[PDB]
Amino acid sequence: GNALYFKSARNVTVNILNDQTKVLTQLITGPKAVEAYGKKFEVKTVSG
Amino acid sequence: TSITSDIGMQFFDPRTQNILFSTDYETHEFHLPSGVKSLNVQKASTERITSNATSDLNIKVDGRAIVRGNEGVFIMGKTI
Amino acid sequence: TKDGLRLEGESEFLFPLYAKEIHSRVDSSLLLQSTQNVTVNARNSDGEVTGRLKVGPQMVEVQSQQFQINSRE
Ligand SMILES: *[C@@H]1O[C@H](CO)[C@@H](O[C@@H]2O[C@H](CO)[C@@H](O[C@@H]3O[C@H](CO)[C@@H](O)[C@H](O)[C@@H]3O)[C@H](O)[C@H]2NC(C)=O)[C@H](O)[C@H]1NC(C)=O
Ligand SMILES: *[C@@H]1O[C@H](CO)[C@@H](O[C@@H]2O[C@H](CO)[C@@H](O[C@@H]3O[C@H](CO)[C@@H](O)[C@H](O)[C@@H]3O)[C@H](O)[C@H]2NC(C)=O)[C@H](O)[C@H]1NC(C)=O
Ligand SMILES: *[C@@H]1O[C@H](CO)[C@@H](O[C@@H]2O[C@H](CO)[C@@H](O[C@@H]3O[C@H](CO)[C@@H](O)[C@H](O)[C@@H]3O)[C@H](O)[C@H]2NC(C)=O)[C@H](O)[C@H]1NC(C)=O
Repeated sequence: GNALYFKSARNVTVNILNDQTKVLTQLITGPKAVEAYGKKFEVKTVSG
Repeated sequence: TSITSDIGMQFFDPRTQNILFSTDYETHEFHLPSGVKSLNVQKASTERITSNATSDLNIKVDGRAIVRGNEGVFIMGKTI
Repeated sequence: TKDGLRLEGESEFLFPLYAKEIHSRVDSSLLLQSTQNVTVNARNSDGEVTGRLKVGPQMVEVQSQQFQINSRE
């Protein structure tokens, strides 16, 4: 019955850190560009 | 950075309201992107294959080459 | 606790939340779900939401002026 949100006045820099706190994949939703850094990308369907 | 759904990925610039990229292929037709080095398509309908004015075409294949001329073949060249 | 405070219960915030860094536990994977949709938003200096990463009921939408993909380098 409600929509969970995430907001900010700036970038939302979703990232992942290894045990050494080093970035491996990143997803930065900024004001102008939505970057998806990483080692890959995929889009699958339900059946695979 | 995996994604998953029944329909798929989407993106449209809100300053045009035009779907700049989608993955429901039946609806929006795919177009060739710019800056492509090679493309490996499993079936091609090519009217003509030609090189540029510098180097040689090389129809090279590890598999077998089966060229079939339904109305006939014509080989024109200097040293054949 | 001494260095922090551990909570094992459903901390329903009946009013908004604010923070700077939202983490997940080391031994458990963060999950975030709903029934209608989940929205990530980002705003300009005038508060105008300009880049949206929306996971709608059926299929994802990204709304922005650009959509890059790079490697780690
Ligand atoms: C994603 O989830 C949210 C929350 O369920 C959806 O927002 C909801 O949208 C409907 C359709 O507009 C709202 O109903 C009506 O909204 C107008 C304001 O535009 C209001 O004046 C009416 O009285 C009526 O409530 C609904 O309120 C709104 N919910 C919330 C919490 O704001 C949204 O539509 C969902 N996305 C999609 C693509 O469906
Ligand atoms: C929030 O997100 C935006 C969009 O991704 C970031 O803007 C971009 O940030 C990068 C890195 O700061 C900029 O690259 C820079 O390019 C200049 C040359 O133009 C170079 O000299 C720098 O060393 C750097 O590589 C990029 O230009 C910039 N693009 C735009 C459109 O703003 C922004 O940095 C992010 N901010 C934060 C705090 O994460
Ligand atoms: C006409 O076709 C020939 C044959 O492909 C082209 O020559 C080749 O052009 C490519 C791309 O321009 C060259 O690749 C790059 O070359 C640079 C230096 O030349 C090298 O440092 C890079 O690592 C990369 O290999 C390629 O070397 C070049 N080969 C030869 C023998 O010239 C030519 O550019 C085409 N001309 C036009 C107008 O289309």
